[PDB]
Amino acid sequence: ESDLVTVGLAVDQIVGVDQRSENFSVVGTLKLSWHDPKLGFSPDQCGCTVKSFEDASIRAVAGEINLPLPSFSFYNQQGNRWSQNQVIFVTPDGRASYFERFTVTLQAPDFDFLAYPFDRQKFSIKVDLAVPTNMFIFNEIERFQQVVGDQLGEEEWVVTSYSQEITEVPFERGSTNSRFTTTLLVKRNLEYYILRIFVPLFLIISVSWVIFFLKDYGRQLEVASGNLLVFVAFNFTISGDLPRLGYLTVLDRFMIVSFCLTAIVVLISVCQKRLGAVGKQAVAAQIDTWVLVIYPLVYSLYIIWVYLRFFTDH
Amino acid sequence: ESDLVTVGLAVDQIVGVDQRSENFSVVGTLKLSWHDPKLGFSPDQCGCTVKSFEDASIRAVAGEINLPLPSFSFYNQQGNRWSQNQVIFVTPDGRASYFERFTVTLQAPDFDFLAYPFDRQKFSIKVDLAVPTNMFIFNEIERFQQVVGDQLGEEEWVVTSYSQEITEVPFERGSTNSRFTTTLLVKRNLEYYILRIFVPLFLIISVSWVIFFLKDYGRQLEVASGNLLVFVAFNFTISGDLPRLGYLTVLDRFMIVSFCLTAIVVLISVCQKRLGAVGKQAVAAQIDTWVLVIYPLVYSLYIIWVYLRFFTDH
Amino acid sequence: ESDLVTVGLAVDQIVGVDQRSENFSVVGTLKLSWHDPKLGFSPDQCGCTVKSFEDASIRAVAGEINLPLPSFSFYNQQGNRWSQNQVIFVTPDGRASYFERFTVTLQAPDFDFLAYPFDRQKFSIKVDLAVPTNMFIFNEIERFQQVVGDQLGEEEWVVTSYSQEITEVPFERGSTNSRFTTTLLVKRNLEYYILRIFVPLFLIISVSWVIFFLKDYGRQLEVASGNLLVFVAFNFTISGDLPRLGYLTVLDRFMIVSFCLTAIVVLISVCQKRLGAVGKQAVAAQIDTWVLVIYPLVYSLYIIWVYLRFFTDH
Amino acid sequence: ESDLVTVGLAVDQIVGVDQRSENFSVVGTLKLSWHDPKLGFSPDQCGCTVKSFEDASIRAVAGEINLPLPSFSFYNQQGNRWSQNQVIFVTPDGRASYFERFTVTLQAPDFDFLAYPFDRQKFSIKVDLAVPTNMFIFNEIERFQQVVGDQLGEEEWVVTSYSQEITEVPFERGSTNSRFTTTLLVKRNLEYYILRIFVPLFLIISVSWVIFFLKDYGRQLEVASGNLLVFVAFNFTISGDLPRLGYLTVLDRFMIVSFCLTAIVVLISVCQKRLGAVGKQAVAAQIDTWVLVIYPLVYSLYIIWVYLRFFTDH
Amino acid sequence: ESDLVTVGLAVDQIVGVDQRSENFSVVGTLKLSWHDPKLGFSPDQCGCTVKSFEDASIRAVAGEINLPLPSFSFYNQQGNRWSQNQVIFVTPDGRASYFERFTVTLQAPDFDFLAYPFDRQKFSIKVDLAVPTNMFIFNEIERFQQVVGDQLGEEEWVVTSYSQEITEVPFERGSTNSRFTTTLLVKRNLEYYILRIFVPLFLIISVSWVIFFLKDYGRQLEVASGNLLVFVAFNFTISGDLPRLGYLTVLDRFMIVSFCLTAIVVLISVCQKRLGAVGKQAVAAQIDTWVLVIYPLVYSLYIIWVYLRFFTDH
Repeated sequence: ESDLVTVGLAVDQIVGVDQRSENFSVVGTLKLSWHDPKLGFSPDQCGCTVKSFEDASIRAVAGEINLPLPSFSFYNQQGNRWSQNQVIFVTPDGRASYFERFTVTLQAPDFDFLAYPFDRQKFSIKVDLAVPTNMFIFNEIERFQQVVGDQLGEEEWVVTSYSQEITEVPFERGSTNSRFTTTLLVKRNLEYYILRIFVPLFLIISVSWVIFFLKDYGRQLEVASGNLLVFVAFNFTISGDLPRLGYLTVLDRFMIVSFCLTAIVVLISVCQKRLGAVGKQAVAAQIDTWVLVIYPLVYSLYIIWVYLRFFTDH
Repeated sequence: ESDLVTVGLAVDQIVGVDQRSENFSVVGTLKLSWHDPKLGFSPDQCGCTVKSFEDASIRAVAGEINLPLPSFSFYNQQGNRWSQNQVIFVTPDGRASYFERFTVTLQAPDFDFLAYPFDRQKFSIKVDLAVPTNMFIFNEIERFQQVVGDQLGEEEWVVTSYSQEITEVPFERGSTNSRFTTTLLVKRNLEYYILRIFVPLFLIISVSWVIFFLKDYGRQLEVASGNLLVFVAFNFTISGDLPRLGYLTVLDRFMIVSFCLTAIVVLISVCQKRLGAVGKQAVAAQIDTWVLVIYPLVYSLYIIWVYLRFFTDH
Repeated sequence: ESDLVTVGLAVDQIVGVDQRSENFSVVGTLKLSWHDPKLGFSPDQCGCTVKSFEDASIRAVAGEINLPLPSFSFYNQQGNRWSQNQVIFVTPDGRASYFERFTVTLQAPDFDFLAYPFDRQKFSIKVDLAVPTNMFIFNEIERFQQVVGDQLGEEEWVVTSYSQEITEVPFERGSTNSRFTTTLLVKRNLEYYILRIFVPLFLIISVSWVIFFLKDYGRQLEVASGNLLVFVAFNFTISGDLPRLGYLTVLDRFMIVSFCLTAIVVLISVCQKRLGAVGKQAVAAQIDTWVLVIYPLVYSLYIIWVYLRFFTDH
Repeated sequence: ESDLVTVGLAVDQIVGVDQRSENFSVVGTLKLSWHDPKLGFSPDQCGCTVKSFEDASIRAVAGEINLPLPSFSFYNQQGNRWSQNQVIFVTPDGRASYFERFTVTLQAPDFDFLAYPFDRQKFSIKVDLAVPTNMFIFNEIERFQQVVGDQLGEEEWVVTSYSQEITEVPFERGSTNSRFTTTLLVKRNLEYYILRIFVPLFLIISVSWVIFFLKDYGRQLEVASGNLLVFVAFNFTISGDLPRLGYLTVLDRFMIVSFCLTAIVVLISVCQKRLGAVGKQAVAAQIDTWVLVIYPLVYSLYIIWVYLRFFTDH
Repeated sequence: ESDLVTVGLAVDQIVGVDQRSENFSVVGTLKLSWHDPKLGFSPDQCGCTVKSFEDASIRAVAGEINLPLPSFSFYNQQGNRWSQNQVIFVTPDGRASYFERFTVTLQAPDFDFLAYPFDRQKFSIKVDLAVPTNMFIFNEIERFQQVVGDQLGEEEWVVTSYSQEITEVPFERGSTNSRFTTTLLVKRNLEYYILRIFVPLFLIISVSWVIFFLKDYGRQLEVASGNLLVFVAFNFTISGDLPRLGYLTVLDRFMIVSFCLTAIVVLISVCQKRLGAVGKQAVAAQIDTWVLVIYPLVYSLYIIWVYLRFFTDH
């Protein structure tokens, strides 16, 4: 009669998603529990309510007790898995427990970013038992604590839904072993994005918009050129926040459109300066009044069009 | 009598072509199908129409069934190949199937970029069977779905033609095994290139062109110097989109020519300012009228010359 | 009767804490001492007060003496551990000693930076004996020299508290071995931070503050735009001192707020220039007097609010 | 009687010479030819004029024929060598052939750059046979095609002379094996250098030279400061084309001298502005006339001096 | 009777000292000489004055002669050691020789930079014999050629003193083997530093100093702001020449102080402009005369103070 083991898991943050690296990490907890009568012992010999061991994997205590124990290993791990606060509890009846904080580097496919704020992604963590079916079997999942695992603020990713389930996969020379896979769906956590990149662009565009109120023109033109230089420098300072890809991300569409518009502003300023100096100073005011109300309209139209094209059907 | 197996393949995107790294990746699908009577089974014992297994390579189920199965492995893969949605179907008659999504890191030569938009390149993926000829042989290729594999928008590369075929290569200690090689021809997907690099250069050149309309000269000169600074900064912001090579790419020819022309503009502006302040203000207008129509002509001539030299014979 | 060994340790600096690398290093000393009668020898044969060996680990001299010796190895080391000034002293009575300077690359979890100046962190170094319990056992810890290990100035980290203790962990095929773990708590050593990043920002903000005293407006506006460009460039020059993360660090909050304020300054300057040129030159002075005393107030309020939110309860 | 084999080689381009990496690559061809009567076969059985095999190294066909064959391997290769268009021809008489395109990553010393355009360097490729002397021996070198291997334009390096020769080196447990080493001498291919870095510096220096013609001084001074900023930015944009070294490269001497001269220009402009505003406007013209003819003289003298010091004796 | 061998070494340049990499390289020569009668041979059989072999390590010729030979290997080498011009000479009497140019990648601790021009450092290269004491022993050191090894100009490091000596270290299963360690002391070779970083800063500070001579103020203020921008950009262009560390290097102290002073200059310029426009134009000249002589004094005082604090006692 194979013994039955209950298992739970929880994730506190997921860090380091790189297109080139094709791998990531995860930090969380893990809990194992089962009952085997062979572990039982008389309290008279020990003289203690319970017995415990610290700072050792299941493999080591299994080797030292000379009894089989439910070892495991993550399916796709790379290098080594760090473990702190490892402990294992033994009760006189014969129950057991095991708690471990962990951090694993896992292997991942190549993602398809395209839409940058959207970035709906799937993450999966697989846990496998290193003993055949007859020795031990996963029975039921303990949905303890919060798989969301909110601690403070936010991290590089946020959770939106998840689901754990268990299966059986083939083992060596016949037989099988239990598997326990958790699947996650995540979102880019756009708070940092809106608060760091979009607001400075809004201000830098708005200043170039407002310089049109002037009645002189030379100062207007000088300010326009200076602001275009500042816009180029700002576009640079983002730098490594737009990973080197082949195709276009919506951020890139916005950057290109804003840059073209600012260059148009400087061209219009030169033309207005000449028109004013020639003598037809009346029509310059008309052109100013046209542009003042043309710009916000076109920006709204472009935002709406991009929304329709990239966030719904058709 | 060696059993016969039909195989198909399809590619959805090819990412990460680096001159230094000398390797790339590919993500796609794979399908295998064959028929062996030994797999047959009476429905009375199973009580099911079909039998299936999930999330295991061919090697594992082959080891657990204790029957030979058509395993495989990519010819030049590096590290590990990621697999999702693996499944294998067994029918009571004795047929079989196998579907697997995959992503492989392959080894590649050193390319010769030279012409940057042109970049005609050849990519090849090789699939080999890990069993001798007597056990299994590739028979015919299933041209299923679309080897083009268009999903949405575009990716770092596009497909223009392809061709699959099968051969035989030597195996260990005599005998041979089947091989199935797909060859691709690709193009740089210039849409991102024209929409991100060429249009901003066109605007930045055009503004410096238009400042000549002015009749004052000090403001013209100041604007010219500012625009040359902006052009240098923009040339920088492209940055890592022009990989560090030894030789010249057509983009570099264009950048150098545009920079030289803008420096010429600032020199001409200084000379015109002096000529105007000296007293001969009439000839300055003549020089302006000459330059206004000289520039577009020379740009057209240079574009045509480069086309003739680098895109056809002689 | 297992022989008893006393052990001490000290750390001189800890370098290279990288979020991506997930590892660090440490340089310090180490001392081992114990007594076994078998090592004793008659001074008549040697003719020397003491006997010594140089530049060899414990393993080598243990192999060459053909007597067991207390070897060790760090628990999580990577690659190789560099050793200089290795020496081992043998006294005629039978005592021993061993001194070694060292530098180890250790494995570390993924940290959670969030608050950048705060960065309370935990570092741990584990030393294990490579012989079973019966051969040798750690007895007591020699708290020699200074675990703080102050040498000159400061380094990338500073020490605030520590504690060493010994335990027992399972070994191969039964039995156990001694362990000796030192734990550290560290602080970011904010001196470099305040002296390099904060003072230049204070000056760059202050200059933009002071330009308001002017009575002309065109020069004020030009200076404001120039200063905003300088602020962007300075924000860049810090560059790699703000590691590429997902979330917000308090430095980023400060940068964003300062940038928004400077853009507001340039907008206000344009509006003031128009108001002055229109004819209502009196109210411009009122606006200047308002802003002059509004800015420092808002900066103080923001500093206080951030302190309350991120450095105490609630 | 050891069979005799003739061998040829050719190189089409050499890429990736990095001081830090201490290694490079090479892409070219290779040809092997020899005659052994054991390979002979009667055309009646085959019914074909010749027999061929494709896409396999010599080792594989040697293992499958069960006859010894002249295998080889590059002496210092790293990782794996890529091979395309591999083929081997067998004639009824008993002759043989083998053609292979290849690309190898080789190990290299640390070079001493110093003079950057000069960079005389030595490259060597070694080919070794993996069978003892008795089995096979290199006899004569086939100087086929062009070891220069010019295809189109140029690449990161150019060839100036070469020489191939064969020797014998010790093998395992007595005996020796043939070796075939090709040596190359290369040049930096300065065309890209002169056309991308030197011409923009010439224009940027020339504009600052020409601004002196002016008679006003404020505009002259503003232009001078702007041009010095542009020169700094340009010096940056080269960036990774000047590898991080300790010592000085001739490019660095030129950059430093040009920068110092431009700073001198701005100082002279300030002094001239003050001298003009004081009242002694006559001597300012004399200073202008002095500088106008001083600068080109000093540049010519410096170019000549550097030539004499770093390109000939003494 | 163990044979005696004389050994010499020389170093031509040491390259690649990186704080993060914790390793470096070295390129130099090596010479070995000894005499064993077994190598003797009658000239009648050979018919040659001497016998030689080329391009093979000691191990290979030792394996092929079937006689013991003094092999060696560097103590801390990583990867592979490149060898060119290897040769070994055998004389009829029985003498021997061996010359080899080499380049080795060695392992190194983590250095403590602090003072950047000072950087007194210790480098050590260890050579070990791979045969026990009875076979061969290092006897005396040949101080041939120049351990300084000056060739042309300078390299990333310079030599100031050195000392070689030999010892004995334990070997496998008893016995020992000879060791030969060379120790070096090096200096940063400040010539490049003073000629590339310090002179441009001196000029950039001096121009901002000299602009005070002016009598107008608007132009002075504009120039001051422009020069501060140029100073920021220049501080950037050094970039990777100041490695990312935690603590302060003397270069950083100088940069921060200069930046603060230039910001003070721009503040003073604004205040002077207002004071002049208000009407009290006399005191502005007094302030100019004060600053003109205040600045050089404070710079001299700061240089002296830093010298006293960081280059001597107390």
